[PDB]
Formats: sequence, structure tokens, C-alpha cells
Amino acid sequence: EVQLQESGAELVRPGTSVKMSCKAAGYTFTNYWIGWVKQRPGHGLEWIGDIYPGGGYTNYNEKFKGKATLTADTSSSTAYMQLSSLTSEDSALYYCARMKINNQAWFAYWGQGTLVTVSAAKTTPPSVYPLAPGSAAQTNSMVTLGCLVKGYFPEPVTVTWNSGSLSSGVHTFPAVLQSDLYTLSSSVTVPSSTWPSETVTCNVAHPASSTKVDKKIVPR
Amino acid sequence: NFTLPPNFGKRPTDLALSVILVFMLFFIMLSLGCTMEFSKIKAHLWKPKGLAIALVAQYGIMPLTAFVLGKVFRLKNIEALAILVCGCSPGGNLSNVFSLAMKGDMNLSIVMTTCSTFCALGMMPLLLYIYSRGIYDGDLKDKVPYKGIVISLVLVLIPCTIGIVLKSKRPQYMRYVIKGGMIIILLCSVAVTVLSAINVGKSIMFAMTPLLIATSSLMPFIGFLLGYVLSALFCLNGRCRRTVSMETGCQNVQLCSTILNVAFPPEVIGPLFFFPLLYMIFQLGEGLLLIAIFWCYEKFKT
Amino acid sequence: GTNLSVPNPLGFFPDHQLDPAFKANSENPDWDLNPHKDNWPDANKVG
Amino acid sequence: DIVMTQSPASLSASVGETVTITCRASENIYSYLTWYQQKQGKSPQLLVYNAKTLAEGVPSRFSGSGSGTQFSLKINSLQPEDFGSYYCQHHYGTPFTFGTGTKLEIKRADAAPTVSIFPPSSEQLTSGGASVVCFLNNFYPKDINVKWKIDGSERQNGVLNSWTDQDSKDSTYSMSSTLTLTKDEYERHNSYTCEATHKTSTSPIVKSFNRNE
Repeated sequence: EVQLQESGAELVRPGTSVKMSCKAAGYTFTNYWIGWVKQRPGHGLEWIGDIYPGGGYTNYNEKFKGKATLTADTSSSTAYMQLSSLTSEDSALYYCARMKINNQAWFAYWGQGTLVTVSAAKTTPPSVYPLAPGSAAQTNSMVTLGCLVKGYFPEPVTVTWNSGSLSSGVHTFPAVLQSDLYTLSSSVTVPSSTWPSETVTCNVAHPASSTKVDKKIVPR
Repeated sequence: NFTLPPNFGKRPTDLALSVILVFMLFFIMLSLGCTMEFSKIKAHLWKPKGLAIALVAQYGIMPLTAFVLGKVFRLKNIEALAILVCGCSPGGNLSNVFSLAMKGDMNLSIVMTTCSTFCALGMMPLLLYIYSRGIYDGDLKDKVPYKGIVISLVLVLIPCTIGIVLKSKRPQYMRYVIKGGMIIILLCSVAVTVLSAINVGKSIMFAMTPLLIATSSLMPFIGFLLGYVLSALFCLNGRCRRTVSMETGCQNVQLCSTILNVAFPPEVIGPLFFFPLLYMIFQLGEGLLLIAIFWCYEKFKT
Repeated sequence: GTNLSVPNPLGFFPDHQLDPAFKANSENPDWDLNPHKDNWPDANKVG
Repeated sequence: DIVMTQSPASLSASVGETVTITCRASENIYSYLTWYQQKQGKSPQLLVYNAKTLAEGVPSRFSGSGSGTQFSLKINSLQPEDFGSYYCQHHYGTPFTFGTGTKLEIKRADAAPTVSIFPPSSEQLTSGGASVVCFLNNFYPKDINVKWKIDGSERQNGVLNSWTDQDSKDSTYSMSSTLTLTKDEYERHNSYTCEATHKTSTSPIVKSFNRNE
């Protein structure tokens, strides 16, 4: 079974170079082209360039011609890409893919993908602010709460409610950067006459800073 | 509007045609190995006048006549590039058979063929670069086969040297092997004709056009005439003149076919995908006509 | 280069090659390695 | 350069329903187009190459047919295992443009958002900032518009929106819209309210909040 293995996630400040590897197994790797595809989460796919490990012949996209360098290293059978100068624009998910014919340009086997984040912000522990319903405090039939976290740079943040408990009606929204720092909010919905009687807490962990914050929501 | 047969490359008939062509090449080389000896090859190598004049004629006329023909007939850029690649190709091995048809000192013929192929693998990209200025600014220099040329040269030379050794060792197998080889050559030639007719079908009519036919008919005849004139100009021997003239006109169109297939998608080169075939049949017909003319002139002498 | 075909001196089609196991006539020929073929927009032009 | 465009940007269909997606090429490409299928959090997989032939290990229900500038990808019977973005690509040119995406999503009965608004936390104000978060949970059509009336008047300067993709246990959406304000500015406008409008109802539902109780 032909398999492509990527290096792993990278975090690099702007202006510095970075290189990623695509180790190939299950076939010769010497007589098949390898193509590199960059995909942004909010945009379409685009083709960076191609490399033939046997002879080192490479073709580059005109846009990526300046800032993409491809290397074979056939001895270890791991293709490389070099990103050269880096800017905040080129933070995306990078794929290594292999052709099937060497005559046509449709890729058949893809790697797991390498995530590259370009930003100058230093690691910062998140700040957690509880969210409580307004002064109305209407019981109704079902009550919703929230937990707002902001000011954390990396993205390992996981939010849980009462640890094991809940995890049924909770929602976590994707992190969005505002001032080079990321903010996300998590909401939990709880049946009425339960939250005021019994605490719900809010468990948030930041493995990058190795900081875990635990706090509970009290009525205002 | 050009269309190809639904399964052109992949078909049992095409596979059979390829095997028959391989057997043709092998048996032609084996039968041709009878008429040459090591000593004459060494003598021709030591005196490189004929070899050098043959290379000069081939590589200063064929690309030149291709470019002039394309400019004169105002051909399309793709057609001009196709005929230019055909001209830049080395002399084929059909020249050796044609020289055998005119009893033309086959030692010099095979020496010229081998040296022409070896010089081709080096200077074909150079001629392509210095002659394609104006059409297809693309590189077109990595598309020319390099290792395949050497492998083909060795695989051609092997049966010929086998026949030469079999000759020099013991003549007794000439009348037991040459006649059989000639018979298989004849049946395989008939098979090649019928198989090409079956495979091509009615798609050839697209290749039929007053310009491509004119260029592919003018090219081998102009090659033969210019080679004869240039070789006679240097006070070369008449046998050497005939073999040089017949070699300089023959071309290896298979290289052009592969190069054009590699460089461009099939849709770009659609109608002239059959140009190597047109060149091959026209050079074969003109060679046969020259054979008939030479034999009639010999009858006139007697 | 990207052309790995063994040319046949007698031949007029891309599949006429002096290679023992005739892959060029199979479903998956592998004698050419150029996926970046030039579309050449001005191919059908005269100067 | 050849530009590739896909007609339906988003498309919703239930399990077992035939559906087609259309691709359009800027120029003629002589059926040199291939279809890719990417699932959520997974690398794209080859689905159809040369616009007709089905790749190895693909279900037979997929079918593609087209040439020139119009291409299509019928799914025929629809199974839950295939639901994600679909992509195109051409081999004709050198740049190998990839075209935009086409997302397939589950279909369900329309639902109204459960809009909730929250004041900034007590300790949030002490730091020096004020954030007002308005939640919109469990609405199926994902094209709401959120309007912030600070005092009967809209403002979009500091509004940041986050969207949750369609869930698994349910098949609805969720959106969080947070409006950030500096201190000594949050207390000069008294009331706050986030407004949500949706296709499920003509009138926009209003959730309000007064700073001084």
C-alpha cells in the first residue's frame, strides 16, 4: 500500500524559512512525480509545484516560483519543500501528493497534511470570563449559559463543562483571531431549576502554556 | 475535427505490428551483416573523408531544408516544428537497406549510420534550439530521448555484428540462412503493410492536405539530390556517392513522433500525428523509384 | 530527460519501440514523464 | 490561465436522493478534468479522473459526464458516507487551477434560532474591556443576519462572528456574534440588544439587555 507521511505541524515567526518532509513508502518513489498542494481553511485549493525524485526535474507555479523550493533526497525517500521568506498570507494546510501515470496530472495518493501558522505573537495564557443570563433570570423551560475565553495565541484549547458531565447540548465555536490573539466562546444549555441549584463550572485547558483554568458561573 | 480510432495504442493489432517491426529490424540487420567485414570498417574509419562529408551533408542540409520548406510553404507553427524535428532526426537504418539495393559499399553505410546516430544524441537539441527560434519558444531540449538512442544503437549493432562474425568464421551458412531471412522479411513486409492499413483506418484522410503532402514529398527527394550533388562535388567514389546520397535522405521519424507526443497534448498535434507515417511511405516510394531508375540505367549500360 | 522511449529505426508510431515487454502497447505506457504539456495557444498560427 | 468555477456553492440533499453538481471551465480542456472529494478533517481523495472513469475503490453510484467546458458529477443514490466538499482540476494548462468548492450538507426541517444575549462579566470589566456575546443556537438554514442596536442604532465596527458547522447528533447550525467594547465606553449607552432575522419567520426576534438592571 502506497502511503505518504508528512512531517507535522509547524509554528514559525514571519520572515523565517521552514521546510517540511513527505516520506514515501510502499513504492519505489524514484519513478513517480510528487505534487504539493496548499489549501486554506476558508479558500480553495492551489497547486504549488511538482518534483520528479528520479532526476530532480521540477516545475513551479508562477505565483509560488519565488518562495517555493523542492528537493528530492532519494536516499531517504523523503521529498522536501522550502517556503523561503514567510508572511502571514501563506498560513494554510500543505499536502504532498503523488501522481499515478507520470503523464497526467491527477493525484491519487495524498499525505495527511502539514499545518503551518505564520505569526509573531508570543504564547499567552487564555483569560476566562464567565457568561451568565441577564437580570431577567427568566426560568422558562430551558436555560443556556456560556464561557468566554480570549487572549491565547496557540490552538490547543479544549473547553468542557463539569468535566465528564453535560457534553450533550454544549457548543464550541471556532477560534477567531482579532488582535493577533485568538478568542472562542463555549455555550452550554441546561434545564431550568438546575443551574441556580447546582454549579456547572467551566473547564478550559491550554496545553501550549500548560495552564488549566477552572471556574463556575454564578447568577448576577 | 481530427479523430483517432477509439483504442489506437492499446489493441492486439497494434501489438502484433510492433512485434513484426521488431522482427523486421532484427532480420534485416542479420541479413545485412553478411555483406560487410571488419577490415573495410577499419579502413573507412581510418580515412574519415566519406564519414565526415556524410555527417556534414546530413546535419547541414536536413534541418536547413526543413526550415526552408516550412518558411516557403508558410506552414502552421505546429507543422513547421514537426518537419523541423523530423529533419533534425538521425539517419534511419532503412538507408542501409537502400544502399544494399544499389550495391553501395555497406561498410561505409553502417559506419555513417552509427556515427550519425551518435552525433545526433549530442547535437539534435542544439539544432533544435538554433532552428526553432521563432516557433515554440519552449525549451524542447529535454523531450529528445537520450538513453533510448544509445540502447537502440547497441540493439541494432548486436545482430549485425553477429552476422559479420558468422560470415568471417564460416561462409557455409549463407545459402542456408540468408534465403530464409529474405523469406521472413518478405512475409513480414506484407504483414506490416496490411497491419498499418488496418490500424490507421480512415483517419489518414485528415493527414492528407496539399501542404503536408508537398513538404513530406519534397523533403526526402531534396535530401537524396543534395546528398548526391554534395558528395560528387568532393570527388568521392561513385559507390560512396550513391551510399551517401541514399543515407542523407533517409530519416528516423520515430524520434520525431515520440518528441512531439511528449512535448504537446494529443489535441494540439491532432492532424499531423500521422506525419512520420507520411514521411516513411514517401521516402520508401522515392527509394524504390530510385532503385528502379538505377537498375534501368544499368541495363542501359549493358 | 523526460523521454524514456527506446526508438525503433523502422517505426512511425509512438509505440514502435525496441523494448522487450511491450508496455508501450499496454493500458499504461510509461515511456514519457512530462505531465506539464504545453497547450501552445498559438499552435494554429502562421508566423 | 484557466479559471474553474462550480455552480452550486452549497447544496443540501437527504439520504437516498439524486443530486448533480456542475463545473465550468474558462476555456476548452478536452475532458482533461478530474473530481476530488474531501471529507471533514481529511485529505482529499481522487474520485473521477478524465471526467468519465471512476477511480479505484470508489462506489459505483458516482458518475461523471462532460467535455469541453461543461462537466457534471451525478451521485445517484445518496449515502451518508459521502458528505463533504467536491473539487475539480484540469491537466490542460501548466498552472493546474483547482476551482472553488462545493459543499454537501444534510437536509432537515427548518428551525428558529434560540437567541440569547449576555452582559460582560463582572471581572471582565475590571480588566479594562467589555465584550457582549449573543448566541444563536439550533437553526437549520445557515444564512441569518445579526444586527446590534446599541441604542436603537446599528453598529458593525467591533462585531466578530463565528459559525459552527453542521453537527452530528443533530443537523442544525449555531452562530456566536460577539461585540467588543473598551471600558469607559460600555457604560455610556445603557441598553443593548442583538437582533436576529431568519427565513423561518418574517419578524426578527429581539433579545435585549439593560446595563443598569
